[PDB]
Amino acid sequence: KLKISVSRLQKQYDDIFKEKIENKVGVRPSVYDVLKKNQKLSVTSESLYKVVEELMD
Amino acid sequence: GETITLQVGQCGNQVGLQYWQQLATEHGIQSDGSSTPYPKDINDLQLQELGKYRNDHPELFFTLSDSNTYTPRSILIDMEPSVIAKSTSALPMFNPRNVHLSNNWINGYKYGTEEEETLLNLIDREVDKCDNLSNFQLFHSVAGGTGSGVGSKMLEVISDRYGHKKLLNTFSIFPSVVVQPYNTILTLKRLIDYSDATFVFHNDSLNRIENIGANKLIALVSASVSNPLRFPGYMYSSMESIVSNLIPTPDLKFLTSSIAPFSTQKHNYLNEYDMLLELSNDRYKTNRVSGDTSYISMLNYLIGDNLDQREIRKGILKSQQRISFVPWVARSVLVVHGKKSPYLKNTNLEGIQVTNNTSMIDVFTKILKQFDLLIKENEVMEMFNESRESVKSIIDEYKACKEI
Amino acid sequence: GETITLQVGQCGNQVGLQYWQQLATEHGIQSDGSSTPRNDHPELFFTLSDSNTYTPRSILIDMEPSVIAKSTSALPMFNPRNVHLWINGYKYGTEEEETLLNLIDREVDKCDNLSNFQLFHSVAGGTGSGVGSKMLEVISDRYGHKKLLNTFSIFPSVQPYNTILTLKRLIDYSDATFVFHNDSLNRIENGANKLIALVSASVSNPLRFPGYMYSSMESIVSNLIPTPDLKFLTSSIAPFSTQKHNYLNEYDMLLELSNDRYKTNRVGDTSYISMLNYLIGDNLDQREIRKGILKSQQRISFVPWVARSVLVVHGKKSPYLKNTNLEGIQVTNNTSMIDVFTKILKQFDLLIKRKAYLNRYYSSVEEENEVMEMFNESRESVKSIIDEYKACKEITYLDDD
Amino acid sequence: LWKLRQLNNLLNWHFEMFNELNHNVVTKLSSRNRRPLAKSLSIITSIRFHFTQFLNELIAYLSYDVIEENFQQHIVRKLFYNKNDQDLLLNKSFMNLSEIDPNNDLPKFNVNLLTIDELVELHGTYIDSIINSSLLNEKTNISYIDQIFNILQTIFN
Repeated sequence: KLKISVSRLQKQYDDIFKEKIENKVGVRPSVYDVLKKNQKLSVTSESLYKVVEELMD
Repeated sequence: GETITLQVGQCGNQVGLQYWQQLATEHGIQSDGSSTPYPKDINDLQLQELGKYRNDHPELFFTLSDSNTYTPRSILIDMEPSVIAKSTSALPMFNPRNVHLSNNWINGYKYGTEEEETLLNLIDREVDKCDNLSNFQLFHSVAGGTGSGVGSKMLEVISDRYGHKKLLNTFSIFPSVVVQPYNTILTLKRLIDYSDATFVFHNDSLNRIENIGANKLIALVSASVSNPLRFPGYMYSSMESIVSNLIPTPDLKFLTSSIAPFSTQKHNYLNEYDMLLELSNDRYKTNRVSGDTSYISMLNYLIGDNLDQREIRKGILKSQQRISFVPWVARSVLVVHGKKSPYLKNTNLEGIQVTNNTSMIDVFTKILKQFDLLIKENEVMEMFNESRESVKSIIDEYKACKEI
Repeated sequence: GETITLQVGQCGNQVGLQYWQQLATEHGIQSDGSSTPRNDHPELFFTLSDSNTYTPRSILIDMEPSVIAKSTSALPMFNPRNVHLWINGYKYGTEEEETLLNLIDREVDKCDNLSNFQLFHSVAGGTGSGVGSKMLEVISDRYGHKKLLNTFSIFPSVQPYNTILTLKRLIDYSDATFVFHNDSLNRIENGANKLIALVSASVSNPLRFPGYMYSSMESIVSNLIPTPDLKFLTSSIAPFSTQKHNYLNEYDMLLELSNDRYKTNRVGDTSYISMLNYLIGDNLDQREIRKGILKSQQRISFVPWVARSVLVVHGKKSPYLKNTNLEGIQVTNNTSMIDVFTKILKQFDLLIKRKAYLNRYYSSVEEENEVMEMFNESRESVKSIIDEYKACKEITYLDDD
Repeated sequence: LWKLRQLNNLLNWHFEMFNELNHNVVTKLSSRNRRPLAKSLSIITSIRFHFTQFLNELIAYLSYDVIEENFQQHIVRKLFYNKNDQDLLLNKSFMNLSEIDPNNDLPKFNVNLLTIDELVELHGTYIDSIINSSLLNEKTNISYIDQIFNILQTIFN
């Protein structure tokens, strides 16, 4: 977890998922277009095996 | 600044005619000198419901008369009038006043010496029309007769009449007969002495590219070198700035050019990233280059509308590793984001690469070996010896370039 | 990742033409490379220009221009720049090594992230088989082993010498080699390239039409090649589709896909080393597939040391194919390879004891010694693979006794 | 930017003057001391070439990754391309809404309708992005700008 830069994963994920091509004014955006840019992938301190134990490096 | 073009010899005239027709097509100047109204800019977006104004610099090469007629800054020097007649008929815009009409190199050199005053008057007349002159461009063949001697004498005359205060390029064409090696070495001696930056073009390699005429490729490369000057951008926009970026020392002045052929075929390059990688290929260079080559300087030209910056950045990063740089030169690859002429309907990209590599060792070695084989008043033999020693003076220098 | 297709020889070119026609039909790409009105990913097999044109990644290699001319004229969207024109053929391939190496490096540079090399060629192709055998060597040498190779080699129905010489390099350098026999293909039909094209097109279906799983060729192949020695695959195709009396359920597809008559190579009793079944339909009933998987596991004879797992991929049908009924492809790794390899070795020995046509290859004393040592090495390698496939069958395979 | 281009052009003048001096003096000098002077001149010109390459790379980066990207991202893409938002997502035509107002006489203008404060904020953000870029920010406990200026002083010397 700590031996790698966290901020790099965000960028390397956005190049894959939330890439974009813009559309002219008045052209309706797709709902997928709106929700693509909302998503954020981040590293959290709560590991899977620890977070799932609550709701039972 | 302003650029004056000089064409010497039959090959030089043949190349220059297409070079000037290319420039006239890009700038929308018709063959009669009449100008075309400038189309509206493409990236200058405007609100929408749902004549002399320009943003290029054509006058850097053409003299704009008071009657809105353009005229090239060219000087045609040769002896056979058939090629000049064909060139003038194809392009009536050429000024008749600028034409000068008259095998052994010595005979041509002596003819240039005897009639030097008239040619010098013509050069001065052309310069007087130029304010803040920048450089001279020469189109001539190293071997072939009239071009060699006349171009060499004009080289010396221009170099010493203006005190070398303006740089002087040279779009020399190398030959692909008993007299040819002598002419090649004799002209190359003055190329070493006077020229500031030489674009070496080899006819055999030009034929190799073509079969995949030969003068059209030279015209395209020459007319694409000066793209930043005629369509100014952030960088360069000056002929001295482009040359200074590829010539580390006065001796290492010989440049070579690579050309991307597929500017029109419908299987053209997908994007800028692909073309950046394809330009480094050795099969499309205009000079035969082996695998032991090393590059002293890099310069890539890109010509298109709204180039993708991501592709260019990634292409530069990938191409930097592939290229074998000389040990004492920092790894540096530069890309010129040229602007396509709005008059051209073709939307495909074009890209020309200009390089200063160490492949000149083999080319001048071949020339030297042929000269040595052929050698086997007395003044001329002394000049031959001097040319041999001058050529060796850069043979060994390009070899030493390998070493820190 | 992207894939590069290599077509060698006349048979390879014809099969490749059928394959690319099938692929373009599936992705709606027109003959000129223009799109037709995305969730699918043709980029893995086609290069997309910024003028909206799709061109295949394949490279055409042939000794004569007639086949290449037919292939290019039939499909105008081929890039002409990629067109290039036994021992004699292999020595000829040595001469053209530089041009071919640069030609392949162009395609590798053009793609973003290369995954694998596909090769369409015929083992019994004579000179073209020689140039393809050299192609495998040069590719494996230059690109190392990080990128794997898949060869859809067509087996034969003087030929024994050629088959042995090609099979030596096929064993040495290929990473996953399909086996197709013209005998079983024409038996199934009771033209033939349309079966090979269909199988090859379906094998990569999970890549071009992504789903929940099997998104990469590594996952597809690794399930079938436990050991690099056992690299030959047997493919089975269900022919009864698009008729009125089609298979009524995917469960019957799973049960009847295992019939020995549908296999694309001559088979008696066989032991399966690995399995993977393709089911390709708009909608698939899960419970039928569960029942079919259970029955298939209880019916099929696996080798003792294999995990004994049957994998069923839920392929998605192309939108450009209108509401067609279910179809399916089965790819297996059997021990039946010993029979065909033994047949080839028997023919080779029969024709090697008799110096029938070796004069066309033995030119001098040094040539005699060269061909003898080459033939001996090829024969020994084939025997080695036969012995390995035979030792896989027994139960003491993992024992050091 | 004016300082950077001033140095870029000064190097060109340096190149021209030294190249002309090479033809006018060094090549015509006595052969005894020509070699040491030729070597020194070549060293000087190679140093100039290194400096020119560095300056050109810096200018290329700024021009085609800071100014051009920011312009295309903050001005062109704000004005002409759709500023897609969560309220533009809703397709109100699920309501009948047969009527249209105020009238068909009111144009649709190919550009986002921006308020006065919106125009001020748009141009302010466009300028701020360039001036406060990663390289040009004030953030060895020294900023990138100071190091660049130190190199520029080296070239001046």
